[PDB]
Amino acid sequence: MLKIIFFLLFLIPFCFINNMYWMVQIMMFFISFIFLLMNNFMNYWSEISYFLGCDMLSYGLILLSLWICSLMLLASEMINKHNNYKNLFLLNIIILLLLLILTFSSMSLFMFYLFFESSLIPTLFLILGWGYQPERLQAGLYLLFYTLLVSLPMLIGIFYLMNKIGSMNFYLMNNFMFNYDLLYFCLLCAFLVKMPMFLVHLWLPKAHVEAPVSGSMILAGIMLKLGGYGMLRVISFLQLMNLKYSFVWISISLVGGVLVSLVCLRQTDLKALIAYSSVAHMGIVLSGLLTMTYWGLCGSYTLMIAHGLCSSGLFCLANVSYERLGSRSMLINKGLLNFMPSMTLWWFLLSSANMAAPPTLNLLGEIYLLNSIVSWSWISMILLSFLSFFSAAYTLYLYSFSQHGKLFSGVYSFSSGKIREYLLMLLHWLPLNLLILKSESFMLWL
Amino acid sequence: MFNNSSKILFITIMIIGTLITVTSNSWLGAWMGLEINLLSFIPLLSDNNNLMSTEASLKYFLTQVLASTVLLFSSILLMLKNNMNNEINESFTSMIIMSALLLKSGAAPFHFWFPNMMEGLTWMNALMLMTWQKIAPLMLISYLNIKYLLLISVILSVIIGAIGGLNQTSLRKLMAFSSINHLGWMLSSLMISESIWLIYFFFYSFLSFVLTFMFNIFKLFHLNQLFSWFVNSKILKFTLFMNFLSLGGLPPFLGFLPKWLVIQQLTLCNQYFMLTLMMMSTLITLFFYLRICYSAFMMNYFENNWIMKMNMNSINYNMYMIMTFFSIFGLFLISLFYFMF
Amino acid sequence: LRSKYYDHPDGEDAFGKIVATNKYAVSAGVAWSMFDVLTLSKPQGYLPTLGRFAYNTGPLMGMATAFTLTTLVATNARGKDDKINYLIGGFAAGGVFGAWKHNHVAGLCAGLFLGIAGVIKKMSIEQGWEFFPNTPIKQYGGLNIAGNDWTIMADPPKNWTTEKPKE
Amino acid sequence: ISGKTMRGGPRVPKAAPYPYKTKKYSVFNAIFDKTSKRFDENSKVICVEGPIAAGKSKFAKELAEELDMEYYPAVDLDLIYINSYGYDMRKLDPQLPPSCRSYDVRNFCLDPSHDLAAQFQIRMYMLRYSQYIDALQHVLSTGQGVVLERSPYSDFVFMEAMFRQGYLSRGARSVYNELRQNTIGELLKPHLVIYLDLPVDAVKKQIKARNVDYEVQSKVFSDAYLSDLEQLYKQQYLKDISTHAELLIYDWTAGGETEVVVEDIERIDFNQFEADIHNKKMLDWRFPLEAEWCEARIKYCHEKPDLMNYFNVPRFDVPELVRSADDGKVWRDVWFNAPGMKYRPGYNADMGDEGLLTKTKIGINQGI
Amino acid sequence: AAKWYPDPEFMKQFSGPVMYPDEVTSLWTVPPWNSKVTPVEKSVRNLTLNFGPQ
Amino acid sequence: MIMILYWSLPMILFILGLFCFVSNRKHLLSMLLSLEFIVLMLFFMLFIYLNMLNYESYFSMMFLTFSVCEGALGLSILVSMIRTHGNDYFQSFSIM
Amino acid sequence: QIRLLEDEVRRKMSERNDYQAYYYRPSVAKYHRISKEAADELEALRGD
Ligand SMILES: Nc1nc2c(ncn2[C@H]2C[C@H](O)[C@@H](COP(=O)(O)OP(=O)(O)OP(=O)(O)O)O2)c(=O)[nH]1
Repeated sequence: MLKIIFFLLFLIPFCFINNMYWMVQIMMFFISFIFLLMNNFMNYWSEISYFLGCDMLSYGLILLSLWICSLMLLASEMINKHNNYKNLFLLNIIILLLLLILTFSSMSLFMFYLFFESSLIPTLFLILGWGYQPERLQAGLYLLFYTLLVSLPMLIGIFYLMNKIGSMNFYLMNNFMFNYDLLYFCLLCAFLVKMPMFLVHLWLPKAHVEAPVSGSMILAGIMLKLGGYGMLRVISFLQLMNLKYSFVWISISLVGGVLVSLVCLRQTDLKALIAYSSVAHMGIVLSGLLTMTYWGLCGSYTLMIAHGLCSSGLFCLANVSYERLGSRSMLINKGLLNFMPSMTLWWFLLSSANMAAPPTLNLLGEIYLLNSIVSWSWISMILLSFLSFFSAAYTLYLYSFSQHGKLFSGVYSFSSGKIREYLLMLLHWLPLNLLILKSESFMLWL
Repeated sequence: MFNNSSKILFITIMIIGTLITVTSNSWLGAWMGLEINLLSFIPLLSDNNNLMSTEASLKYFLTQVLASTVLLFSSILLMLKNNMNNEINESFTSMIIMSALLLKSGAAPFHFWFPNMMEGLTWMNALMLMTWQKIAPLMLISYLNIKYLLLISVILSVIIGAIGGLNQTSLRKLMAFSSINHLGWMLSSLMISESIWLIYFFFYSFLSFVLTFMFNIFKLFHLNQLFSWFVNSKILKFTLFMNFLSLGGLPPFLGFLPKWLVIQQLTLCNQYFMLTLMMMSTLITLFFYLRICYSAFMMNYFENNWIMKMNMNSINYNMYMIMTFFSIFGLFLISLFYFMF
Repeated sequence: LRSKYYDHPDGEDAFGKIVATNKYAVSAGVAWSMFDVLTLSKPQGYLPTLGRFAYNTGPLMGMATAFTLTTLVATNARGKDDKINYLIGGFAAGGVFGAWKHNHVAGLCAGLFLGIAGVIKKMSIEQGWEFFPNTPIKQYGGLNIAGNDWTIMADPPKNWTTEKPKE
Repeated sequence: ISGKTMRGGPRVPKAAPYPYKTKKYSVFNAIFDKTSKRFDENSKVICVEGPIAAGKSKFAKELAEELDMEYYPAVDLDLIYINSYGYDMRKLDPQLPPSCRSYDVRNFCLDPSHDLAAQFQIRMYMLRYSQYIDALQHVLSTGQGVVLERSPYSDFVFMEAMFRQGYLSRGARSVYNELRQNTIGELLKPHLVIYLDLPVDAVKKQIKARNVDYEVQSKVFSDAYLSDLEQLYKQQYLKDISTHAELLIYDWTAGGETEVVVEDIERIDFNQFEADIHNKKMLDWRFPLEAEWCEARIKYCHEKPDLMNYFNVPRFDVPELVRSADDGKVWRDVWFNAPGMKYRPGYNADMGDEGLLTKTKIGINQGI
Repeated sequence: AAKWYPDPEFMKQFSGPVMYPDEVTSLWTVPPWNSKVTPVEKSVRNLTLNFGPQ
Repeated sequence: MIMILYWSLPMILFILGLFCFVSNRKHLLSMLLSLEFIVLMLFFMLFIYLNMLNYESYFSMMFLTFSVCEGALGLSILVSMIRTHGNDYFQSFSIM
Repeated sequence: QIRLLEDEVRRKMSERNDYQAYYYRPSVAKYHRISKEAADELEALRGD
């Protein structure tokens, strides 16, 4: 595992040498290939190195980050085009990636938290540094302060577990089952925030709408998963307490998913709409996760991988349109099929994946969470039908409205799509399908 | 120690005064050291070029005189009834001693004088007040073992220290309210141990030692001046301000390690409720630190243009850059430190 | 006059409980009231100064009494001393807060702030843990606390022997 | 005060001058080296001012030669637009955005109404301020007096005159006063000030004698503008400084002889004012104890960076002086990548400096 | 597209002597930026004696 | 009680000293006047306690030395007050 | 096993302060018997 870490560390100096922007991604893509060869993992931890291991769960999430963090560099070519502190920008991602790799590769719960939040600050610099609109302040704080407010109490819950278990290592924790009501709320309300839950999602539409394209990728790509990944490790020893209060979370997320889907239909901003679509699906992920069944756990792991690639993908396309039309509102963006017809194909495939269209990896995960939820209670069929219905209602509205109609009138002349953009879109979607072939690996982490 | 040979003396006599207090095996001996310390600070603090400075020399004097006076009052009373420097079972007479010491250090309920005297101090004066003057008072409180009185000061310290600081724009006055909060953490760390407190104090002084220099080297006294401040490399200015985050105790930086060890011990001692109020209130403290970072994290500003150049002192800056480097990368050296185990 | 709130079961000794809670109502009222009349309001004359003492303390007594009565009334009416009782109690004091502040919303929302506050207190009583417990570990030194001594004066001879006494 | 004829020979320093250009003088240096031991009758400061183009420079050089005084040439924007290696920054202006384009006296005389005028006037005040402090370091460390052409005290006249003609706005004048107030109080006022009262008509004739290209072609040097300066020197500056410094007024010593002027100065006595402690005349330079001498020496020798950091007064409601963020990024790129601006002076290898691997030293009271 | 940067109007927030001015605080003014308040020279009233004639 | 028959009077006197040190009088000197009033009472108690010891009254000199220095220092600060504000009135100081 | 024991051991030390490791405050009586020495020394000198 140290092979990855020391590779990244020695790539830090590449931020300082000039005319090395493009030589960075290749080193970032090549390491993904090298990491892609060392899959021999199992449910239990493997490749121990001083505190760094990796199981099938951590592997897929790590590999997802390397892929996504590599696409960030492709997407944010404008930073290179205007030399807008590109060297500092590169160092932000290389640091950020290292924090993620450690976070998932950490074997002890305290470490996971140590790099859990620490990744936030590199993200926070990203929003303020390279965001256009003035609201990146008022969205910079929300991201920082919702997270800190609920992560600091989690730190107490972590330490209280040493004095009982005597250690942080995940395997040793699973041997215990705790009965204290507050402790349950000090290790899940901290992750329920970052999922996010419907009622505490108020930061998500602000952070995503204002953050740059690259920040949108990682915020939607890996930050929403750290909440999901964290839960998968800490419901193991909260099984008893999970049964007394699960019905509160399931109802909120399920009803939260439906209500947000209606909110999606009344949006008029591409960035906002995609961001609210994240809350909709993340409600199903959390819902199935708390069902605790074998299906709900394997499925939740799957959907987190698939959704991140998609929602990250859809943020590419919004940036492409915004870069030229200059406005992210739906009213400006119309009939793009008649300006950039080649682009509209990628709009569809990424859009179709978001609505659980086949043969994507997204449908495999969504079939499963749906199974666990139904088994949990037949009453869940009511909204789970509504949520899947409306989860396509806004996706069509997102795609159709922005691509189909007659062209805008005031738009000034702008460049057409470039090869970089097409290559970026392929790398987002094409794995999202081929992964179905080897779901063997990225599914059975239990 | 900036102007004349005389300033050199007053600094040393301050060290001797503090040492006499914390090395004294009786209340009366301890009280003497406070008097030595009192007159060592005032001449350092009084300068007649400023109408404000002499006012600062006053508020401190009246407060400290009253504190030592009431401190001696109770100490005489304490050993009038027990006939020992120590009280077998803590009672009201020991509470009175605690009240004076808190006022001597400007804890929450009696902090009012402390920010209100920070208007008219040079930065180097504030550092002596913020860090060193809090040694002798807080170190004697370790002897007294009242919980509720000490506990109340912590709860009010973090609250008043934070909420008050949101409204300020003067950095000297802002740091005062920031220092009141860190004071709250000490007293919390003081009811559990001292070795944590000794560790936590050293880190607190370290960070304040850094932030004071950056303002002192570039003579900044107001928030607006930060935006108007000129630096060659906006990357450099961006990195210097990343010390505030450490002062906010964010884990990627060195400044969290102190906060971290204070939680691993408070939690070990079952003081869960306290940590909730403290750590939660630290966010508000973390807030106005970010308001300073508005001048760095955004990194293209509208700035006045009659300056192209930075004029800075070498030795202070030379020592400041070294201290800043650890303030950002000091975490991986926790392996070396062996004072927590 | 010195009654403790939890000296008896929840649905008991009403006069004992009201005294216990009003005790903390008055103390907090005066404590804040002292700051109010000197630092913030600064009334003039010996009579209006009492109004600030009454204004800040009076309704704060009404809150504590309301919580005890509603909590006590709920404990008997429902037939069980459970968390909803204290939740039911909190909304009463919140209602008094609005009447104090003449504000419909302030009373309602503050009841929830007070409502969840009471719930957690009942949680503590029923599960067997404390909010400000006496510290079990109190450290008075480092590892070498008995070794690190720097004094110069020669310590004259001893007068006690760890050895068993001779006779 | 004592010319070469009076001493009959060159100045004889009381003790060896302290190498203030190369060694710092902090508190711990002050213990072993004292300041008062080097002060003579000639340890004074002289400001040789006058109207525009009154031959001050020629008069100062001759004057400073007789009194064995150090002569400090008047500041000019070449000190900002020419780096140490000699490269001309102005050549970079085609790249820079219009607001950041270089601005000089030539430009002022040719487009006086341009918004960069407010900038240009503050720079002159800042330049004089730094130069003035440099003179004090020379005085306090060497004991030899200094001769200045125009002190920062007299600089507000040009800003005020420009304001009356309407070149500046209300905001720019408001900004200038705050800088001057924020900074001027920290200097030591000159012992002696000499003025060369050329009548307004004479200076207008005199300017055409230089036959400088831009000046003759310009419109700024009007009767109104040149008249405003005369009213400002005599009514505001000279009336104020005379409360502290001895004041001599001549029609034109530049057209006159200096040997008569030196003999006029030596007649002036500088001790009669010493008797009363609180006497305003030459109050600034009255140090009772040796500590006070060293404190002043430390301030200017060792704390000048502080003195030059007071010019940071944030004022953005004024639109002229504000530099847009987009320009700043572009300007930073061009300005600091020019030959010799990559690093501090004396380290730019591409400009020929050598031995950087084994080089660790930096200059004192040097930039950066 | 147009990129927002911290402008003069944004920073007017920090211009005063306090973030949230009210009637009492808005009346004030920012202290001198160099933080030195030069004392103001005031009157000089000297006692007088009719020394003599008695 | 013992404390009431022997140590009550000095303590009651001490608190009256403090209430002088805080009351609103125009001149700063009113603080200095009440300052050594309190010191006079501190001496009185300290002298009660030192005499419970047979021979330890020598420490009275130690206390008096610090009494004058705080008064002497308190008087110096007043002098520095005058030569920046021109007067010592409390209401003349910036309220902060 | 070692950090659940070591933690347990520390509690016993703190409960009774019966070891000179962390939870023990050295109370030195050295100075008083220095004073007693000095008193004895001065007892001999008395006289003229
Ligand atoms: N706007 C402005 N122009 C100034 C200022 N000071 C000097 N100048 C300009 C005015 C003229 O265009 C020009 C006159 O130069 P000088 O009077 O200094 O003559 P110089 O020193 O070159 O030699 P001389 O005076 O003849 O001995 O410089 C100033 O403070 N503000």
